[PDB]
Amino acid sequence: SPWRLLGALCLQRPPLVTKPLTPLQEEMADLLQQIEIERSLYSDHELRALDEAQQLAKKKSDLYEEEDEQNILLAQDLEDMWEQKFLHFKLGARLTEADKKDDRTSLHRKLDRNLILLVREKLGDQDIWMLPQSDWQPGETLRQTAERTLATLSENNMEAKFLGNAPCGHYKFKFLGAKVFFFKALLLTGDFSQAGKKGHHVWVSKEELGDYLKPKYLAQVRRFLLDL
Amino acid sequence: DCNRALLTRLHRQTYARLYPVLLVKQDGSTIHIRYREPRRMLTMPVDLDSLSPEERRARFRK
Amino acid sequence: YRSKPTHGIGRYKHLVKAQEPKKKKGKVEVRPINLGTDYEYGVLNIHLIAYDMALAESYAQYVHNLCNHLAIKVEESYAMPTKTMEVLQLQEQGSKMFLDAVLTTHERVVQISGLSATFAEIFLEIIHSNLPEGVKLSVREHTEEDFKGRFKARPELEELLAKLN
Amino acid sequence: PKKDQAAKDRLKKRIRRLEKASQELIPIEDFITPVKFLNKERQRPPVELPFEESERRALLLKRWSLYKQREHEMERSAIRSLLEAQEEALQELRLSSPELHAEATKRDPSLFPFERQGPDYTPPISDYQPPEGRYQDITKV
Amino acid sequence: RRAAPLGPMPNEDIDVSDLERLKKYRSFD
Repeated sequence: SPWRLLGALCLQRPPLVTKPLTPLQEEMADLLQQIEIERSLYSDHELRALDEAQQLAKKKSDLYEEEDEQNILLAQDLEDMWEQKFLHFKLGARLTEADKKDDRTSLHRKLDRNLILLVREKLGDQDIWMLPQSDWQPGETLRQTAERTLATLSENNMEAKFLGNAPCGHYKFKFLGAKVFFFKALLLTGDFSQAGKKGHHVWVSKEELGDYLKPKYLAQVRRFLLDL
Repeated sequence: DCNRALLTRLHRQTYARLYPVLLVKQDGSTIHIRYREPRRMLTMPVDLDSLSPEERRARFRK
Repeated sequence: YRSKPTHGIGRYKHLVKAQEPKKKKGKVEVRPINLGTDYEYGVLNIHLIAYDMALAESYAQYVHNLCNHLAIKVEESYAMPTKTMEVLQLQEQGSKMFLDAVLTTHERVVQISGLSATFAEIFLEIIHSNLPEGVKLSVREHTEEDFKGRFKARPELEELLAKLN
Repeated sequence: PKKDQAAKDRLKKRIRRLEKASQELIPIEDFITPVKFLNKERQRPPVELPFEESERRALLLKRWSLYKQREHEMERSAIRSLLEAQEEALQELRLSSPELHAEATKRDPSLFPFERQGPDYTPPISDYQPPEGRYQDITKV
Repeated sequence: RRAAPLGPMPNEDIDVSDLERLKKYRSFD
């Protein structure tokens, strides 16, 4: 019985921004902040603020110079200047996909979730939206084959961190049989050159992944893919 | 799943009051830090990452 | 009695092996058992570095509980000495440096005993998926430098070595 | 030369004596409370938690406990699914070829210096320029 | 002189080797 062997790579991009909080989690965080403030003893800023507030009231009846330079340097004017600087400084836009709503192929598509790469290939007998697979002679290792595939097929300088040498998933189909071994890899930094190429490469999350992948062999990738 | 171990407080008895300051490093990204002196924002500077030639170039540009 | 059939019914010292009445000596001798297939390597240090002490402690507790749940032999769960960096920002118009703030970074290290390749992959996936914000994660082998990092310097020993050389 | 040799011998003896000493760790400042916190405790006023706040806090605690239990259950189900997929893949590898199974059951040397950082609250801003500033360490020895 | 026990011993079920992987109870209750 002839056997065909293929590796395959599942590249996960780390989420850049933290996910938003459930309202239950927001309530819990507010409760934790309140109880932490209650159990706290005192802060230097608050102690100085209350001391200055009492000292001003005492001086309004006893005109005597207790502190000259440090009157508004604690809170008051200083707090207002802090707030002014915070308002003047502007942070980055966390929604870099809602403004676009067009490109599903951008590496900067989603920042809260993890994305995987899907490549479109139309073979002579099959038109498959296929995960990036490989081919190797029996003299090669699966992990080295995956490294060679990510170095060659991706056509870019990309740093992939492999989690473990052991395979992550195995899937077989018999016509003579064939086997595909999916290994998970993590993206560290990729400089994808020629982003306008005709090679349909799409960064895709779990839901759109289930939407795209039709066949049953590729429909079980979510079995070992983290749902997050 | 990044919000798993985020909702916690100081489990100690004696401690000063901390505030959720926004710290921005030399990358353009910000994080939340429990820190006294409730300044609304803190910035990480840099004057040692590069060598003498790049330091002189930066000084000339500034 | 020795001749009675019920001999050794009170035998209990074989059920517990914790009989080390030593002051503080540590073993620190588990070499990585790498046999090709059952790659049961040595002790591993998981370092969590964070400016937020509460967040660092929370994630250390979470990873320790996860290790306990996953039947992982946790050798230790300790804290490295804190590092307090001082921010000296250049004032406007240049030629000045003023104190901005102080940041105290804290490191919590979990020392685990043994692990396999597949379970290590799964554990790393879980850890990096559940990583909080602004926390640096490191996974290293327990070396002499890591063991001595907690200990303080030896100025007298260094001076004696310098005099010898 | 006799005096020099005696000095070297005494240096070696001092080396032995100092190596026979203890290797106590550095005290951790987090676990020890500084003296500056002893004066601010008496000035802290009580909070007088009311009945409605206590009841809503109890409700929130119960909801949080249930949510944490469900989150732990779903995470354990997910790791169980991942482990069963891993063991199925390993068994298929063992059935197919033993050499690849043996080559994969070992850990690569590249995983020893595993470094990793978590997410951030704000995505990085392109062409961001920190103005200036120098770092120094004030950590005590 | 040794004699054979007249039945199963109480603590002969648990394995002596590898005590660290065997779960213990930490409660006097």
